[PDB]
Amino acid sequence: MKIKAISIDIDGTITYPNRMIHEKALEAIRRAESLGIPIMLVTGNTVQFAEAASILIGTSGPVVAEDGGAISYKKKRIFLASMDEEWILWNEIRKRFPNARTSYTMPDRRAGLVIMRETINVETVREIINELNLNLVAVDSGFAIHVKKPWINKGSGIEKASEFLGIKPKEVAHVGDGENDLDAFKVVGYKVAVAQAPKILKENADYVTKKEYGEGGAEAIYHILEKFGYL
Amino acid sequence: KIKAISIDIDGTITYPNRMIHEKALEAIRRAESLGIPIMLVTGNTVQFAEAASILIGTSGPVVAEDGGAISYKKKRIFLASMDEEWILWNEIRKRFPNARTSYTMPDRRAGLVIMRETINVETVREIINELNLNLVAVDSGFAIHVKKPWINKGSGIEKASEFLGIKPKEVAHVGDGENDLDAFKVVGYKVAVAQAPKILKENADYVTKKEYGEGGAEAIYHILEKFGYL
Repeated sequence: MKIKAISIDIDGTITYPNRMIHEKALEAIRRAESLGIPIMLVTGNTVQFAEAASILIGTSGPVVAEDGGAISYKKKRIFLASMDEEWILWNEIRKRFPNARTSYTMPDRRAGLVIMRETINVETVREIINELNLNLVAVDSGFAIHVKKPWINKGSGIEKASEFLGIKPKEVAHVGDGENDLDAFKVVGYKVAVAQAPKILKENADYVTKKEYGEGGAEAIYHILEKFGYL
Repeated sequence: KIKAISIDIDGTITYPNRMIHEKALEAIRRAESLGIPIMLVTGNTVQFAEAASILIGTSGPVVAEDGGAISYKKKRIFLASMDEEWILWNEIRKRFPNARTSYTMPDRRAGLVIMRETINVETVREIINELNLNLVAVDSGFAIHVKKPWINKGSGIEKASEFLGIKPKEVAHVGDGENDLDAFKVVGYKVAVAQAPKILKENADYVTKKEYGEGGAEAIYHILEKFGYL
């Protein structure tokens, strides 16, 4: 089919390594929007962070946050999961690993427990999940540990976001930089990975940009616009 | 001498449509590179302010909920809680079924934000007085904020200064509205962007030639220059 929207990660994709917005990605996004191609920001950060990013950058597509657990579009928030077993898990960690900590953003989240990977390894988290017998998965992005329901991921988030836009998920082109972007790659029509992305993501991408980080995100957007006749 | 710069987000470092202005972005990053922390100030949520700090690249504390929330180094401090605000809202919904609150209310803890598109600020004040609640209602032009009378940008900036380890009088503030007078009062240097109301300009040390984001950039460079950082 045809590509009608571009989904793209925030951190490591439209930013500098320190997470601040990269001017080249900012401009590429604004040009894409002006060409009638909505940009859907995707992130493991909170839905509030994602909304702020959309407002400041100027994106018009729904935002997919909490790694696909939360979606916001036109000021309407929709959460694809709620928390319960995550509290059972954390309480056990609290009692057994007094140095373990969760993200300061937990008050804002509703579809995933975020743990500071520097305070406890994901292996230990998974062991407890198995012990208490919980229907949860723990994923280490290398930056933080996300504990969530098995069905929650960037792919399912993008599929739902696509509904709000009125398009098919296969009409979306995704730009990512990490391993969990494989989930998004699975549901979309075109797949792009920025230069510093893991081998596993690159192998599954239709195109790997020459540049990494923000410049890569900009390159990815231009590649998509050009390949699908928008520019 | 000025050691930090506090600056509003909307109307000061953005375009009228709320998008970040590249010139203000460059100026903020230059100030930071030169060793001058930027403290973002806003009536928006603390989460929005934190996001703005990360995306823009500021290192100073952020002052949100119009002074009711401060965040620094991943530590959030709320200077108020809501109680009477909900009593007020309950009465408002009974009398005016079309009045609505901001979708961001679940994120806030120090101020009720009412959609100005749905009810007049004058009406809100009338109800506050009738119920004899200890609250004030301010119209930012974007939304109506109902908060405790002692919560404001100035008191927020003073607290933020404490966390930064500096004195409020070592801060230079850049504002665009009436509510920035509270900030002007506590800081050491005052700047107003071109579209600011007469009341703010008359009390500013410098009024920029440009409006909005371009004005914010001009303000930052004027400050950096005046205090010998350029």
